[PDB]
Amino acid sequence: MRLSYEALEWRTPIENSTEPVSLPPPPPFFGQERAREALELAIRGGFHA
Amino acid sequence: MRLSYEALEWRTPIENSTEPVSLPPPPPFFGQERAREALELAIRGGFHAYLVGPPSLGKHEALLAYLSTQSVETPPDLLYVPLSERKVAVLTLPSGQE
Amino acid sequence: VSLIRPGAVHRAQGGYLILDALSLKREGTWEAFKRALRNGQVEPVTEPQAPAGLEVEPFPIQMQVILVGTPEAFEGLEEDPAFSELFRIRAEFSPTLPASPENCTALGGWLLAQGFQLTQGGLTRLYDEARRMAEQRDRMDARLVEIRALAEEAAVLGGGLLTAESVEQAIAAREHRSFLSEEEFLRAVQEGVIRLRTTGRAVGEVNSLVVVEAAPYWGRPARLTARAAPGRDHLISIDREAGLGGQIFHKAVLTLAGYLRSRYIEHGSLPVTISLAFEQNYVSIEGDSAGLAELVAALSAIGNLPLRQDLAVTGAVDQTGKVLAVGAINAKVEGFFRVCKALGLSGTQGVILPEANLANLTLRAEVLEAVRAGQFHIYAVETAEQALEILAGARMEGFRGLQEKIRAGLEAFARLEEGHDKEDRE
Amino acid sequence: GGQIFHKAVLTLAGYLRSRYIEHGSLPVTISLAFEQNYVSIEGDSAGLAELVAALSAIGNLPLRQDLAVTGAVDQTGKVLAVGAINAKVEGFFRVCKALGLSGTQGVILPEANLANLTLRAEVLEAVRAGQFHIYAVETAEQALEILAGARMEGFRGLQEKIRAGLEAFARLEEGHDKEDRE
Amino acid sequence: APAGLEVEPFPIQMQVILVGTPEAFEGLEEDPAFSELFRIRAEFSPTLP
Repeated sequence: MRLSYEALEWRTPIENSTEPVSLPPPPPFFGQERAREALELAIRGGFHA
Repeated sequence: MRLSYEALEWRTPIENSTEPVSLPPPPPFFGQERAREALELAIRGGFHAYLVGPPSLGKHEALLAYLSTQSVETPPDLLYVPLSERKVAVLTLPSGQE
Repeated sequence: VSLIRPGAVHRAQGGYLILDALSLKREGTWEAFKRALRNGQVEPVTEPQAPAGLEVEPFPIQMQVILVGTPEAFEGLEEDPAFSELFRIRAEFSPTLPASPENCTALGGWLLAQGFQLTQGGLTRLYDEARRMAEQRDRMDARLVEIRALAEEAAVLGGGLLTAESVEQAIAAREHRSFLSEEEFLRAVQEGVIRLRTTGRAVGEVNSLVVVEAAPYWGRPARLTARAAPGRDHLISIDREAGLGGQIFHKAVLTLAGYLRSRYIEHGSLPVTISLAFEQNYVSIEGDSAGLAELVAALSAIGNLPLRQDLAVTGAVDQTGKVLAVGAINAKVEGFFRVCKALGLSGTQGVILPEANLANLTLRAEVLEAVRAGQFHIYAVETAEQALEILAGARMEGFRGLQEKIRAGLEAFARLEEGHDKEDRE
Repeated sequence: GGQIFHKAVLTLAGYLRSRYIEHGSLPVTISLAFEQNYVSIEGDSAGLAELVAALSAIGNLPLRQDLAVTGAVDQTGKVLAVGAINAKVEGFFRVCKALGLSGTQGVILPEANLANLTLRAEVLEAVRAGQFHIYAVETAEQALEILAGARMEGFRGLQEKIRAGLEAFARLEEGHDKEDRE
Repeated sequence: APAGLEVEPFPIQMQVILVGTPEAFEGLEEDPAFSELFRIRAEFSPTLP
């Protein structure tokens, strides 16, 4: 199965690349919802995590 | 054989999760009648026992809670009394006298 | 005299001294303690820096010692005849309690005494989770600290009150907090990095259910394949003979070989060699118990039987073909259900498990809901022939039966090898 | 390696033994070797390259050399994913670009590794230009079909040529047993 | 110390949060006390969506 270029292209397309980004800081453990919720529980309950 | 749902359902059915429970505390070593009777024997007879069990059973606390409800005759007062500046002996008096 | 410090012996006079055998031998104390108990007296520990010190009279021991520990802790202590002579009463704790409404009420009272605020539903959920922990339908777990830990988490998640929802959330979170490896595995399955057939049929391959060693409490399916070739009757287990498997016989290989050799006798030997292999080396194979999946895969390879792939197969087997109970049956069933639900429930997926494990089948709520909805099926089998009948979708006996097909496949392999003999003579 | 059975050797042997049954055993011994010392070989996973090379040796099938072959394989001939697929594809692309891209070089890799294919910009650009090809396969038979440039089934198919080569080897070994006769 | 001070044991009112690699904790999870003290496990996925 000869993979086409489109099936192989994975890079995020850049619509404009010269514009300085202004983004709010992400919440701690962004993308780590498992660890974040574990820590929320450990803090709310005073458990040792 | 294709197990039905009924043959697989094992959870005891709830009927009101909205009713707070008021239950008297259970006897120490509840569901552990073997260990409880062994300890009753070891206490009635003054034998040295030894509690055996997998960890996290709460054996240490159940044991203390069970012993706390026991009651032995008041132990005699034991103390160290010096018979000389070198020789110190053990003295046993009636309880409360030391 | 006024510098003698009171120890546990003095503080226990006329009472009870609760020790820990683990602490007694971790600190080498048990020997001196035994000499004291046998002698009935002890003098306090002195320093080697004393010129002559005091002539302390030995303190009389008037207590009852009560050692505490795990069976492993006492194993190292019950060798000398003095131990069994001093400690004659053994108070052993069953790791489980009879799952009865009385024990449920007793757990409720124990928790109330611990301070929690329960509701009937919350107590019921905790009791069911204790049974789940025990891996037995009629025995709740006796580890009351573990139930208390779960109750603490449920109280936190429910605002101090242990309602059914709060306990369910505590259990779900307890799983989720350790679900990372299975999350990665399910992502691999969905992306296609790990290809599992959960639909259709295939020959000589089956979905065994294993517990991973990277997480020895999560079950997941493993594609187990068997290939049959003409040759000597020897049965190769590739995953058991990947180095250190040639002259070390494996009880699993011996069991499968014994079953196959004794079951099919129409040639002086099994005219076929079966190679059994797990792909996906995340499998912690057990060279101590032949798997039912291994046997049914071998039989399918021999007879060229297209087994169903939507059914996973678990369970040990002995050389008579009887299916034996296996540990972690809940983990395995729920792991296969996770994999099937990830790829979408076809409505016919299921698990073939030993009927011996019905006492251990305490399945999660979602698996039970799928079963009740008919989206997931549990087949309990007693004999490997029953598992093969379910997988291949046909009976063993009769015409066009599985047994005659297996005999035909064995006949074909025997004919190929005796044609090699034809060449050996010609 | 005298008594140590390698899971890779056992896997390849199982595939070959079960796949070609017209003689009481595989009438052929296959020697597999990398002609280099920079190869760190895994004894735990049978390479798809090893399998297709063995099949070509048996059937005397001229495989395309412009296509590199990667991927593990199990005794059923299913191609399993391998690690470092990006490194391997980009390494072969480097070697091909060094010698000059012929417009037909490529890599045969497991379809299971499509979720790991994050090729560099130059490899993707060559792929778009048609100067480099990526073939995703699921079974070793597909890889052999791509390499040998023919189908397995049908007349003059690869499987018939493999069976013919096996028949020839069986005839030769029973020829030495003809010498054993007289 | 000749006899040192008779210090009272300092109460522990903190929450311990041990941080490390899964390899580091493997040598620590063999204790039924560990899993009894540290009951909240906050795992970090080595990848994010």
